[PDB]
Order: sequence, then C-alpha cells, then structure tokens
Amino acid sequence: SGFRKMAFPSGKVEGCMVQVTCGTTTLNGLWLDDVVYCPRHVIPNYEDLLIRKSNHNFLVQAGNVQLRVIGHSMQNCVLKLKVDTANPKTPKYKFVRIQPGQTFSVLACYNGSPSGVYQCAMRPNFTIKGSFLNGSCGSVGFNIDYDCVSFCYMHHMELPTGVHAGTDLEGNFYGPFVDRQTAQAAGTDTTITVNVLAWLYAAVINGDRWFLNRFTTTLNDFNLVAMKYNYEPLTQDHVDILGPLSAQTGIAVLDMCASLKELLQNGMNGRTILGSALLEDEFTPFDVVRQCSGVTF
Amino acid sequence: SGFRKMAFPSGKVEGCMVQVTCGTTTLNGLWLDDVVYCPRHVICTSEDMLNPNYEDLLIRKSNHNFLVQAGNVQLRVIGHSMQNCVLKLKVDTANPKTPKYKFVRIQPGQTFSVLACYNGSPSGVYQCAMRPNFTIKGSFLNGSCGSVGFNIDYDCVSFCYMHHMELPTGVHAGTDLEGNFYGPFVDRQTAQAAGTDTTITVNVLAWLYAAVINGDRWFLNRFTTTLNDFNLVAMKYNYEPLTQDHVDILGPLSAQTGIAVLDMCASLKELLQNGMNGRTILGSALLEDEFTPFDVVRQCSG
Ligand SMILES: CN1CC[C@H](C(=O)N[C@@](C)(C(=O)Nc2cncc3ccccc23)c2ccc(Cl)c(Cl)c2)C1
Ligand SMILES: [Cl-]
Repeated sequence: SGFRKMAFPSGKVEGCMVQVTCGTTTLNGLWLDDVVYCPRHVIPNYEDLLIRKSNHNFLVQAGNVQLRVIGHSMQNCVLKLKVDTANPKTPKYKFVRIQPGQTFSVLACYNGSPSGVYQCAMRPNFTIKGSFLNGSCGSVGFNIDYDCVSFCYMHHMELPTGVHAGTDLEGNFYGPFVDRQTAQAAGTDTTITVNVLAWLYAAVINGDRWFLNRFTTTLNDFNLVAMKYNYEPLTQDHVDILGPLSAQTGIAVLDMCASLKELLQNGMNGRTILGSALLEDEFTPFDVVRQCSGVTF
Repeated sequence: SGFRKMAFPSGKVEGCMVQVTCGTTTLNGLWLDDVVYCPRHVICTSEDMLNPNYEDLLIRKSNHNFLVQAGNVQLRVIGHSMQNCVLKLKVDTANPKTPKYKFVRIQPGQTFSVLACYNGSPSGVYQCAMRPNFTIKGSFLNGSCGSVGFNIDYDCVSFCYMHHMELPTGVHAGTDLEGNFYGPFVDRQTAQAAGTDTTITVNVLAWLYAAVINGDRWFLNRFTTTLNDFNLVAMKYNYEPLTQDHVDILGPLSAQTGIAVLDMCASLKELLQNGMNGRTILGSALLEDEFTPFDVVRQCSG
C-alpha cells in the first residue's frame, strides 16, 4: 500500500555529474566515457563563439580530480567536451527523446554535485515544472530500463513563469524554445489525460473507490468533454496502454473515463484521491504498474 | 523558481542494499562495513509472529541459515547478534561502497528519503515524513522490509529508518538503525493500530514561507496572533501544537520574507477557516506538511 511520487534510483547518474567552468560561468556536465555533455550556453552565433575557445578554457572538475579537455564539438544546443579520462563509473546508457506526457527523474545538481532527485513530466506545452536555481543548467532527466539509463533531458533555462526548458541529450530543445536571450513564453498547458486515468487506477488499487460510477462513455463523447476542460485528447493507444490496469482492477477504460467526466463537471466535493484534492497527471500508466507491482533496478 | 518534493540522491544508499534470506523469508539488508542490518522478523514464520520470543528463535539459528546476497556475490555470515528489533549479521566481506554514515533517530515532523527495495534491488526513491502518530505514509509492497530512510546532508548519510511493517490502514511502522521502533509499535501480530494523525504545523508554515519566496502571496493577511490563540485554533483542525522551538526555527524564513512567524500563523488560521477557494499554493490544493523549515531553506537557497 501507499502511493508516492517516486523517482528512479539516482546512483548510476550520480557517478556522471561533473562541474563545467568556462569564463565566469559554472554549470553541470554529464561525463559519459571520454565525453562531457553540457548546455552550449556555457560559452548568439555559437559556431563563431566556439571557434574562439581553446580546450584549456573549459575547466572540468569531477569531484576533486580536474579533467583535461582534449577536444570540443557542438551538436545542436549541447557542447561535447572530449576529455582524456574515460568515466570509470559510466553506466549502460542511451540517449532517448521523450514524448509529452512521459515522466522522468531529474537529478538536480549545483557545481557538479547532486543536491536532490525528483520526478516530473514533460508537459504537453513542452516545458517541465521542475525545481531549479541558478547553477542547475546541465542537470539531467532520465529513466531506468532494466540496467540501462535512458537520458532524455538536459536543463538549459527557466521561462518567465518559473517553468523550465531544455533539450534531449542530442541538443534538440523540447518545444519551440531557443537558447538565445529573447522573449520566450510557455504556451497554454493541458492536463495529461492518460496519466490522470492511470493515477485513478492507482487509487482504485489502493482502496479509493468513491469516484467510481455505474457509467461508461464513448471515446468521442469523452474527448468532447476533455477538450472543454483543457485535457489532452485520449487516443485509442492510450486506451490500449491502460488495458493492464483495466484488467487488474476490473474497470474498463471508458468506464474510468466516465468517472473522470463526472470529476471534471462536479469536482471532488471535499473528498481527496490518494491524499490529493486535484487530479494528478504526472504518473504514466507504466509508472503506476512499476510502483504497484515492484519492478527493480 | 519551482518547488518540488525532492529526495536525496540515493546513490550512497544503493551500494549498501543486499538481499537477506532466512528460510522461506526474503527481505532487504543494509550492508555497512562488515555488518548487514535487517529487521529481526526475518527469522520468524507467520505463526511465530503472534507471540514470538526472538531471543529463543535466534539461539536456534546458525550462521549458514542466513543467505546474504550482494548483487551476484553471496556473502558469508560469520556472526549474528540482535539489537532491539534489528538483526546484525556479521559478514566476512566489508562493503567497499560503504559511505560516511551515522545512525540518527528522528523526531516526528522530520522528513527523509526512502529507497524502496525488493530482493536487495532498489526500485525507487521517494520523500516522506515521520508523522506525529509515529508512522510513515510510504509506498511499500511485500518484500520491502529492510528498506531504509535517510538524509544525506554534506557527504554523510544519516540512516534514520528501517521498514518493518504495514499497519491495517496502509501506513508503515519501522525502527531507527538501532532497532528501536518509532511509536508504540512492536514486531508482533497484535491489534496495534496507528493513533489519530495530526498535521505537522511547523512544516505547513515552512511550506507557506516557500510559497511567499516563490511569488505566492494571496493567502497572506493583515492579522497577527498570539501563540496560545493560534494553538487553540490549530488544535480544532487536528494540527500539531506550535511550540516556541518551532517559532525559533522558522526565524530565518521569517527574516528572508519579512513576514513574522505569528503573522504567517494568522495566515494559516485564515486558510484553515476559509479553505483555498479554487486557488492553489505551489500547485497544491491542500496545505503541505512534508517539507521541514530546513528542506525549504536548502531548496530555496542551496
Ligand atoms: C499477505 N501477508 C500477510 C502477512 C504478511 C505481512 O504483512 N508481513 C509483514 C512482514 C509486513 O508487514 N509486510 C509488509 C511491509 N510493508 C508493506 C506491505 C504491504 C503489503 C503487505 C505486506 C507488507 C509483517 C507482518 C506482521 C508484523 Cl507484526 C510485521 Cl513486523 C511484519 C503479508
Ligand atoms: Cl529530527
């Protein structure tokens, strides 16, 4: 029993966190094998600014040991500092680009030191509601798949509303954001519907059944309602992905959709679901399964 | 900007997680130096649990009865002792990944990270608090016994909790790393139940100071209160009494925001009275009590 916002164990990522200094700027780097990846804004014609930099301009620090940079290249908005020393703690890893609605763990770092780990989701508006202070640039987002760390995010900036923007580990920004000093704003955000339904299945598994009803709905009727409440449209793939939880609890996906339809029109009415007075959208259907079955890393 | 329920990086604890098997039972152990710590109920059967005599059951045990597994490598148990409700399996190999650590006993209201494990493998990390009724609202399945709670301030891991059981309400009871249970709980199948839970007032105020720092001022008011008037109101909403110790601890937050503690107490009073009225504080429609004043400072400063 119990339901918590749970992150992946951060250990495999911790051994990869380094400090990257260039001039007056100090941020974080991800040291994998003999390459250290970091936001290119550490150095805006970025090809022109990078041509003026020398290898000894980048001071890379792994704990106490200083690493010597032997090369540098740029891939989209990530800088790739080739170092002489390969990371002995390099885990089995992949660079994956996640879709909006997908969740991941963020190991927030300052001066190459991990300060905390938290779970968050890629919002439909391509921002992440993270927790970052100055110096957190280069902190990474990741998932663990068996014994493989899938790096999906590198923090670059904070938007004027306090939400965060960053890139995948190939330097491609999530959303219409750029690493240039200009006016940027997060677009209108929507609720991740498949995740709310997954979190409702986790509540049923945990004993919370008050919100259930005898009703069902069509996928079209549900989406017409969901659209009015700024909820993401629920596709047939979302209905298919929720199948295992639907089987485990005995509540059909459209049956739970009718529960959500009533929750949106009528509300909670003083009641809570998993100790929350709002509908939670930062647990994917796989997160609910992993937590309510006991998958390990 | 931003405010999240943040856990300590679990890496230092991950290298200490081992599998402990004794008979039909498989749970988790914490391998520090040449000792593996685990709940002593690993030696019990389900029938033994009603009225177990642990000293009696431990005397019948041989070192080879405990199968300790660290990853793939099986560890050899060379001794065993019991300290309160924790079993201490002396092993012949010291943990090379042993971090700088302490055994700390926490007070209710204190928060910590839990590295939930199954079969000696870490499955996830989450943040939670020691409730005033001495239970923790964790996320645990069967096989999680031996999972630990910890704080990693500076380069030292302070182990403060070891999971032992789930109570009938779905909440959890455990011990410090010296085997002393938190609360009036025993590692015996009895009619024990968690007492009435209360909201950790000092933590709600700390989380309100985090909201003010983050730009949220809607809940503030032109009122102040006495500490006694606040406690008389707080008690009626099942809130923990706010002591002078709590008022002193909130001082740095009060100075940083410019809002006196009894001033923020008057804001809390009005929120208990009125409710949120469609509004949220740090993206929450409820008043959060699982961030201590130390958590708020660390996250909003460094
Ligand atoms: C289905 N079996 C019936 C009894 C078994 C049972 O509960 N056993 C344990 C070990 C226990 O609390 N384990 C657990 C821990 N955390 C979370 C749990 C979530 C679910 C199920 C067990 C969970 C236990 C039992 C009685 C006592 Cl007094 C103690 Cl100290 C420990 C389960
Ligand atoms: Cl404490």
